[PDB]
Amino acid sequence: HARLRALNGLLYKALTDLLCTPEVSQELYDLNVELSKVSLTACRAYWKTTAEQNAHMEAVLQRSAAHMRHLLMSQLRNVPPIVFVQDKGNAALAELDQLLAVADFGPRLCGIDHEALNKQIMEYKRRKDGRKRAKPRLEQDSSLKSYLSG
Amino acid sequence: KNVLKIRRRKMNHHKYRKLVKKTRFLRRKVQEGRLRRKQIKFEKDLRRIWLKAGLKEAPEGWQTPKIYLRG
Amino acid sequence: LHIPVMVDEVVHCLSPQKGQIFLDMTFGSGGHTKAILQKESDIVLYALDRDPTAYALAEHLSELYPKQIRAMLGQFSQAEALLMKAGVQPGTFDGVLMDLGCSSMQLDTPERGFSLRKDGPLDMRMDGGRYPDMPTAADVVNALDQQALASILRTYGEEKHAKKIASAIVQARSIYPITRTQQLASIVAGAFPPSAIYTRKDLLQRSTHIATKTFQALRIFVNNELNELYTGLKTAQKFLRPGGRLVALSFHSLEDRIVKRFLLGISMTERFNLSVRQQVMKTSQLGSRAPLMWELIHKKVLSPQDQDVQDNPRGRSAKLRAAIKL
RNA sequence: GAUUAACCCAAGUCAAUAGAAGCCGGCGUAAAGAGUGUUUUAGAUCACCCCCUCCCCAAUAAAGCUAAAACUCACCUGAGUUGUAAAAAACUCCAGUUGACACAAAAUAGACUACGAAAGUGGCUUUAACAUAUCUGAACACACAAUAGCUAAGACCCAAACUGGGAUUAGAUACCCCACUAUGCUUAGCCCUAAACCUCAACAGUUAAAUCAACAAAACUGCUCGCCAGAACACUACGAGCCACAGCUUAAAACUCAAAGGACCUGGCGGUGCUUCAUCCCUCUAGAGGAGCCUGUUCUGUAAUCGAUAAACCCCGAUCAACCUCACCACCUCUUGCUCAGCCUAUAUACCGCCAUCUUCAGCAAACCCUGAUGAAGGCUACAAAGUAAGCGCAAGUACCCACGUAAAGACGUUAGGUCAAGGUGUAGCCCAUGAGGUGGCAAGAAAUGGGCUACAUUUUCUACCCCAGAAAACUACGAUAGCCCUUAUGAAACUUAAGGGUCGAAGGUGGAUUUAGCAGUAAACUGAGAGUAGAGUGCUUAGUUGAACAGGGCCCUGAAGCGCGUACACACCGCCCGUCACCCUCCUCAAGUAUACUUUAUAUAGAGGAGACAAGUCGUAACAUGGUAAGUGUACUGGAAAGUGCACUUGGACG
Ligand SMILES: Nc1ncnc2c1ncn2[C@@H]1O[C@H](CSCC[C@H](N)C(=O)O)[C@@H](O)[C@H]1O
Ligand SMILES: [K+]
Ligand SMILES: [Mg+2]
Ligand SMILES: [Mg+2]
Ligand SMILES: [Mg+2]
Ligand SMILES: [Mg+2]
Ligand SMILES: [Mg+2]
Ligand SMILES: [Mg+2]
Repeated sequence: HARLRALNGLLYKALTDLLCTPEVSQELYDLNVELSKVSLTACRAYWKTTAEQNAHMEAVLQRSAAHMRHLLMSQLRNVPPIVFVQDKGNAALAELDQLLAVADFGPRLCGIDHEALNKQIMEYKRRKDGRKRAKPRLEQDSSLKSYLSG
Repeated sequence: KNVLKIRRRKMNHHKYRKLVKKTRFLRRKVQEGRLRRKQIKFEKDLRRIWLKAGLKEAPEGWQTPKIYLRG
Repeated sequence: LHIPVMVDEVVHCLSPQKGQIFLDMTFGSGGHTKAILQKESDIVLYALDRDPTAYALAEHLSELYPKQIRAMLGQFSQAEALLMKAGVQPGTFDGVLMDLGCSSMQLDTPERGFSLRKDGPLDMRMDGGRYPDMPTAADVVNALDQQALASILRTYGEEKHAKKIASAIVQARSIYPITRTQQLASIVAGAFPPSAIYTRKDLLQRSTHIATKTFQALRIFVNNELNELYTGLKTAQKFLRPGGRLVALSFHSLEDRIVKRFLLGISMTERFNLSVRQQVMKTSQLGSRAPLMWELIHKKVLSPQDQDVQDNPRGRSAKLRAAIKL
């Protein structure tokens, strides 16, 4: 568990170093993508999202994922495939807003059940009209008496 | 480890401070009386010393200082 | 004579004047009503109450003032229709006064069974028999289950030992019906060691009977004081003139909480005695109200003086809230 | 307690009291290394052999200096600024930019581990300066000693007890906001405390034995000083000392208890962390919850059973009550009775027998083996590291139509689960009756509730047909298996049961929270048969026909599993513990009035406080879980108190 945590941290550091250096790719270096999270199970990568530029960043990352995995294999050589997850805050909100723009709208007390208790009282009206606990360690045993008896 | 001994000491100290606060005036009066008795006993001891020595009175130019007073 | 508590401040906050409509939903003895009539004689006042004796006192005041004061017998829930038929359907009430608790004539009378000091039937019913089908506290204690009675004492009575007192009451009732107030007091006393009879002390730090809270709980549950009070507040707000003065007196924590949350528009389901740290934690969890309708005459509650406490110890816990409809 | 018996001693026995015997043991967490250094009288041999610590850091004191930031001021511009969970209050010569501008505090370096005796010390420069060529050596001598605090005089950006205001609260206080004071700073004195903790005394030596209670931090030896001798009373009382005056240091005893305590293990628990799950939620279909009726339970009533009765009772024992059944009730009768009697009398909390429940589980219990020093306990890694040959269960096999599915199976264990009314049986009770027999009788609804049936129709109703039809379709519709009446079947007995016909056409108009069931030939709908009865169910069992929709998304709730963490609980958190509370007991301290005393004090009792116990719980929920706001030491202020807050310190808390 802690070993997997350290492995996740190492993967995060390696991916950040690959992102920062220009030797990996001029496109990736120009993007200046920053990673929010890296977690290994396959590997899930989560990068902070800035729409058009976000789509371009996602497309470039998807294109360069294979090269990134190949470069990671040079280092940690047995690296599982890396999955990039775009963190649009709550992605559900972004997708929902996109669909909503796309979509069509057409033309424009007391804390008790007082009633139940009242019913029960009316029903009633109608029908009318400690000790010592011995310690476990002090309990006697007569097995030895029986053994000595015969 | 647990702090049961520390907690007992803390409760004892809290109770003692509360008691002191409740009766600080009576304690102050008792302490003043004790200081008076202390000074009186010290003076009596010095008087006994010079009486056993045979001097009929204290030595010339000697006055017992109030060594037990704040002033 | 239990003088109306802080009646001077009630008069000040209401500020009675000639030709104004003032509704007293808790006429009762009428000391507040008498003081208001003393300040203004031409005021048109409504004296609503559930006790038939209170209605009789209101009719006596009507004998004193034929139409300046208008009597009304009924609960807060009925008060809406009663006033609608009375001739104040458009509302426009210039003032509203709402006391709470037990009337002095109610508490003194042992037949009503409002006090453990004097024996009597375990009635604890503000109604004096206008609706005989209305449950009495004796029927409540004899009928309700252990869990039901425990919940009633825990919520209404603010009782810590509901799980114990309810079981003791059930055990006693299984032997004999609980038909006497003093019998119930003895039963509750037996639920604890005898030394604990007067260990509980009032807010005045004065010894009271241990069963008192229990008694209080039953009273509320007999009269549905919380729900009927909420309905009365809603009906008053519906019938109160814009800019009218609403003055309320609350003798315990639950009714004061209800009144304050109604005035400030707070959700009734919100937790009680919230601290700033608890609010911050709640908002942090919720971080991933209705528009105000009142203007408080007094931001802070008004409490009786120490001398008034000595004169009327029963009114010590009274807290006064004054607001104006917006 | 009596009695029998036995045991020990014995002209004694043994109840009380007293005595007999004494510290070569220890000090991280159990009592105990005291905040620090030095030395004296001395002690030790670690002083000779015998060796190395100037170097480079944040020791200390003084003087001077200032980079970032703040405050203030000024110009310009803006009308708002600040503030919160949301606000209010506050400010509005307020804010932003620029410029000038400190007796305050010392980012980064510092991931360094240095200096100093300890406390402490992290901006720059300069001066002065970091004892001892053997160690040990003090509550008190000598000299220091964080923070808080006191006295006096200054400074005052900021922070800030206290106070005021605003919120929040049922409300006060606190947590939050704002303003502001003591205070943090300087000078000179004082106070002398800490979780002053590396909780490890100083010096010297060793790594060989037995390494070693445990944990912490590998185990020890030599030597010296200090300290401890059950818990609590008690960081207290008295005495003494002190610049201290609600103070600090030293520090008891009486009453009381049989424990208090340290470490660890297992479990329970955590308003415990993480991870992954299921029908837990959403999604699908048809229902229940509204109506009538059937039936069951409950309640009432009656002379009138019993049992089940949260899931795991409620068309349940019953696969079935008009008489019988029947165990109920009333009345009458019998006494070796159908029985080498009898009892459906008590006890399912004595049991067998047969089952429910988790179980829509996969584990259980023996017999060994191994680890921990042979402590409680523990025993898994598949490229395997102490577990295992057998038994039980799952599994496998088998039944039905397959290998799938459904049945069946389903251990141990859980609920003293159900049944003494299937039968048997322990114990207890009845014997002219609690046994046996006969006649007659309940069985009603003012109701509530569970399940089921039929419906509220147009995917319907009626007829034909068994799927190419014709009519009906809202007051002559749909809708009773209900009521009333009359036949018939069975029976000795039928307004009781059932079937049929006639009559009546009622309530109802797809029904709220909530709730049941289903994953495929399933749900849904329709039809037949059987068990049982003389007859009798809308019940049960079973065969068959028609025959779908969703099968995804989640852990907030519920529950489960795994890896963890904590644990003062073990009656296992509805736990425990702490503080609080007029009144009797025991003990200590203690002022009065009067005898002695030299006029105060001494000196002989007696108001009042304190400690413990008592009926004990009430009250607060502070502590133990991240114990609900991490806990605690010191100190200060506020509060009647429960406590709250400020400053520094500690981990005896956690963490990206
Ligand atoms: N729901 C309700 N409707 C009507 N009257 C009510 C009520 N709840 C309480 N009351 C009445 O209100 C009064 C409360 S105490 C009466 C106080 C009175 N104002 C005086 O003069 O002191 C009683 O009369 C009580 O019976
Ligand atoms: K630093
Ligand atoms: Mg104590
Ligand atoms: Mg020395
Ligand atoms: Mg100091
Ligand atoms: Mg200041
Ligand atoms: Mg320190
Ligand atoms: Mg030493």
